[PDB]
Amino acid sequence: EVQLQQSGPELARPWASVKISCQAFYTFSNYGMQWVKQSPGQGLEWIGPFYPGNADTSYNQKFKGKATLTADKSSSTAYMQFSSLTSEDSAVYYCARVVATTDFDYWGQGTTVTVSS
Amino acid sequence: YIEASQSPSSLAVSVGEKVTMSCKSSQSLLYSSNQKNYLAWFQQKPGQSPKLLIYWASTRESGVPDRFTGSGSGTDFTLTISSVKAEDLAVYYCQQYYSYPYTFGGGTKLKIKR
Amino acid sequence: YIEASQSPSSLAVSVGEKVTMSCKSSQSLLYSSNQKNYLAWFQQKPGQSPKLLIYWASTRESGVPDRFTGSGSGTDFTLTISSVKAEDLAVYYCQQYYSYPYTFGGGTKLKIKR
Amino acid sequence: YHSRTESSIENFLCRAACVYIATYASAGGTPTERYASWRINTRQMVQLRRKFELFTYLRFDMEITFVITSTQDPGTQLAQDMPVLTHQIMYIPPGGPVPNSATDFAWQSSTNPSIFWTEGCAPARMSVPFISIGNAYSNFYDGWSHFTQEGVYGFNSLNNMGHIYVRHVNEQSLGVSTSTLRVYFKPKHVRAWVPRPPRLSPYVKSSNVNFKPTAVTTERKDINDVGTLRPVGYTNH
Repeated sequence: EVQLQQSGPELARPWASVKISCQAFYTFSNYGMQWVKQSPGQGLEWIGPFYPGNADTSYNQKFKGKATLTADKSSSTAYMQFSSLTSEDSAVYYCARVVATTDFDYWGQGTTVTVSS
Repeated sequence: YIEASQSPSSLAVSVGEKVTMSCKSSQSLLYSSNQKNYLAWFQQKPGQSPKLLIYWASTRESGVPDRFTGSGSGTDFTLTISSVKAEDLAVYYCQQYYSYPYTFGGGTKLKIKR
Repeated sequence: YIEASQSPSSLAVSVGEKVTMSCKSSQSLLYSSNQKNYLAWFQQKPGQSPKLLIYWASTRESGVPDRFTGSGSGTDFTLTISSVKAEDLAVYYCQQYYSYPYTFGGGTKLKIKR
Repeated sequence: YHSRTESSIENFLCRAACVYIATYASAGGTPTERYASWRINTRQMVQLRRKFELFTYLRFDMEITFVITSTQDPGTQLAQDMPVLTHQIMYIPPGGPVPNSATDFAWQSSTNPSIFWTEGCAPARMSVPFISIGNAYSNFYDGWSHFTQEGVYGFNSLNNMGHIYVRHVNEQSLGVSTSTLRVYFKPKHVRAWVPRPPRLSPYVKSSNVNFKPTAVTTERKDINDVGTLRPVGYTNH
């Protein structure tokens, strides 16, 4: 029942870097952090997992070569960088956390990245 | 752990008035080799998925209206909207993606004054 | 990529009638060494964050009411609710966490029949 | 670089196998029920056949052990006290007289070695040498019996081994005494030639090599489909 927050929704512009942070309330040993894509037209699509205590970062083939991920375990803040930003990528980005190797227990709060060109 | 503090309260102003907000970070968020500020201002519609406004604090996200302008260098980080709207109700965070962990902000409700 | 197909349509039944649903997976979801089924049935309130009902298809999540019972072994995966409610409106997915990627389901709206 | 001594022909083909189980009565009845007969061959037990038909030619000695177990028979006029049961086992070489009934004259022929065995002792054993006209037994023979290119196909007369016939020596006046025979067969001093590919289709006939077409192997999902897979875990992160 632990809460979960993020950087927040900001109105951005096309081709302007938008980093979506995510707070933490746990440790950083063999656990996982990731996100999804909440768009009614496109349904739900993952974007990439981050693994504290494992030093593994992966991206989807739909955004490979476009998006990058970084995080600081000590600072308790995880980045999800994005490049060549479009206008239809707007979604309610949910921060998913897993304290297990294979599960989905706690979900995020919600942040919007809609832009206007 | 590295966190950041948003304004003490919400905007709590009238509709149609430009709003200025700041995000106080607890540590430096500039990487001197690349001169990049790793922080973004977020926005979450209640009940839906969140979505940020501007990333890198100097590059507005594509598709975002020209009303939002993010600024702030070093530890401080600000944002300005020249036209606040009643249909933009959300929770404003200032999330950082500099290093582990990717901590969120503090929250900012768009309340009612009318 | 490994995905799974939910029922062709929504429940579309009356309130207070037990509902049975199935999730057709495109590949085996049982690891014979551990006899574990890596799939869960999810639930997302419109506008808020999602939340599953039962994980491993045999262990109901703590805090979940006794109305939801997940079953299904191997590729098939089912779920049953002995009392459908009008305040449980959400989108039902059957997400799998077996291997990369962690693909979601298909969606299931709780529509109106009254 | 470990040992290969277990894969040799001797250690591969010298395992005793049960090749016949029969029963016979000790009193009145149909005459064919009062003795047990078996023609020695290796083509009726499929498990032993698949082992001998890896080679084209074989040369070995036979060791045959008989396990005989008798019991009383329900009915009227049961025997209150019987002394002991004695059994006669006769090996008929190729071309020797063969009984057509119990209590026949062929049972007393001087050319047929016989064993008289009493209940309670160790099982009876005999050993037959390589008894043939040629220089080897042949599992596969491509040819005919007569030179007219007609007759029985696939039959060779150079690999006859004889017959085994078992009966009750005693004459029983009170009651019937059913008995059961098991035959254990073993090759010794085995020599094999010209190896062959092992069979794929199931056997259909003991005399023929007839078969049904069978798939060369078991089906697979795809050409690049490796066997199954593993889920994500602590090692795979």
